[PDB]
Amino acid sequence: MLKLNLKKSFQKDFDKLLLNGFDDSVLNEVILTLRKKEPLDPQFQDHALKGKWKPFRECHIKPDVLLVYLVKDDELILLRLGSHSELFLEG
Repeated sequence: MLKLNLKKSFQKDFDKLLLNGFDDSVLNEVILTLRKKEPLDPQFQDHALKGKWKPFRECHIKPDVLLVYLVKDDELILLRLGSHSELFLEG
Protein backbone atom coordinates (compact mmCIF):
# COMPACT_ATOMS: atom_id res chain seq x y z
CA MET A 1 0.00 0.00 0.00
CA LEU A 2 1.00 3.68 -0.11
CA LYS A 3 3.10 4.93 2.77
CA LEU A 4 1.26 7.43 4.94
CA ASN A 5 2.55 10.88 5.31
CA LEU A 6 0.66 12.85 7.99
CA LYS A 7 1.62 16.51 7.66
CA LYS A 8 1.82 18.43 10.91
CA SER A 9 -1.12 20.61 9.71
CA PHE A 10 -3.21 17.40 9.53
CA GLN A 11 -2.06 16.21 12.96
CA LYS A 12 -3.06 19.53 14.57
CA ASP A 13 -6.47 19.39 12.83
CA PHE A 14 -7.04 15.79 13.93
CA ASP A 15 -6.10 16.53 17.58
CA LYS A 16 -8.53 19.51 17.58
CA LEU A 17 -11.31 17.31 16.17
CA LEU A 18 -10.74 14.61 18.75
CA LEU A 19 -11.22 17.20 21.55
CA ASN A 20 -14.50 18.15 19.87
CA GLY A 21 -15.84 14.62 19.90
CA PHE A 22 -14.78 13.35 16.44
CA ASP A 23 -15.08 9.62 15.85
CA ASP A 24 -12.32 8.57 13.41
CA SER A 25 -13.72 5.19 12.40
CA VAL A 26 -14.93 6.24 9.00
CA LEU A 27 -11.78 8.28 8.45
CA ASN A 28 -9.63 5.22 9.07
CA GLU A 29 -11.59 3.22 6.56
CA VAL A 30 -11.28 6.01 3.96
CA ILE A 31 -7.54 6.25 4.58
CA LEU A 32 -7.09 2.52 4.05
CA THR A 33 -9.11 2.64 0.81
CA LEU A 34 -7.00 5.54 -0.48
CA ARG A 35 -3.77 3.80 0.50
CA LYS A 36 -4.90 0.84 -1.55
CA LYS A 37 -5.67 3.04 -4.59
CA GLU A 38 -9.29 2.09 -4.57
CA PRO A 39 -12.26 4.46 -5.34
CA LEU A 40 -14.33 6.00 -2.61
CA ASP A 41 -18.10 5.42 -2.64
CA PRO A 42 -20.48 8.26 -3.53
CA GLN A 43 -21.16 9.56 -0.10
CA PHE A 44 -17.53 10.72 0.15
CA GLN A 45 -17.83 13.26 -2.75
CA ASP A 46 -14.23 12.52 -3.64
CA HIS A 47 -12.78 14.91 -6.26
CA ALA A 48 -9.87 16.96 -7.41
CA LEU A 49 -9.45 20.49 -6.09
CA LYS A 50 -8.83 23.43 -8.41
CA GLY A 51 -6.91 26.60 -8.61
CA LYS A 52 -4.47 27.20 -5.63
CA TRP A 53 -5.07 23.70 -4.31
CA LYS A 54 -4.00 21.58 -7.25
CA PRO A 55 -2.92 18.80 -7.28
CA PHE A 56 -4.73 17.95 -3.99
CA ARG A 57 -8.03 16.10 -3.72
CA GLU A 58 -10.86 16.42 -1.20
CA CYS A 59 -13.37 13.95 0.23
CA HIS A 60 -16.10 14.41 2.85
CA ILE A 61 -15.76 12.38 6.03
CA LYS A 62 -18.79 14.18 7.52
CA PRO A 63 -20.62 17.24 6.16
CA ASP A 64 -18.30 19.61 8.15
CA VAL A 65 -15.24 17.34 8.10
CA LEU A 66 -13.29 17.36 4.84
CA LEU A 67 -10.07 15.46 4.23
CA VAL A 68 -7.55 17.12 1.84
CA TYR A 69 -5.00 14.61 0.53
CA LEU A 70 -2.64 13.76 -2.29
CA VAL A 71 -1.18 10.58 -3.72
CA LYS A 72 2.35 11.39 -4.81
CA ASP A 73 5.52 9.20 -5.28
CA ASP A 74 4.40 6.26 -3.21
CA GLU A 75 2.86 8.28 -0.39
CA LEU A 76 -0.60 9.15 0.65
CA ILE A 77 -0.18 12.68 2.01
CA LEU A 78 -2.78 13.83 4.48
CA LEU A 79 -2.88 17.61 4.49
CA ARG A 80 -5.93 18.94 6.33
CA LEU A 81 -8.98 17.61 8.12
CA GLY A 82 -11.70 20.08 9.05
CA SER A 83 -14.56 22.29 7.91
CA HIS A 84 -14.83 24.13 4.64
CA SER A 85 -14.36 27.38 6.50
CA GLU A 86 -11.28 26.18 8.34
CA LEU A 87 -9.65 24.80 5.21
CA PHE A 88 -10.63 27.29 2.54
CA LEU A 89 -11.96 30.46 4.16
CA GLU A 90 -9.05 31.22 6.48
CA GLY A 91 -11.09 30.10 9.46
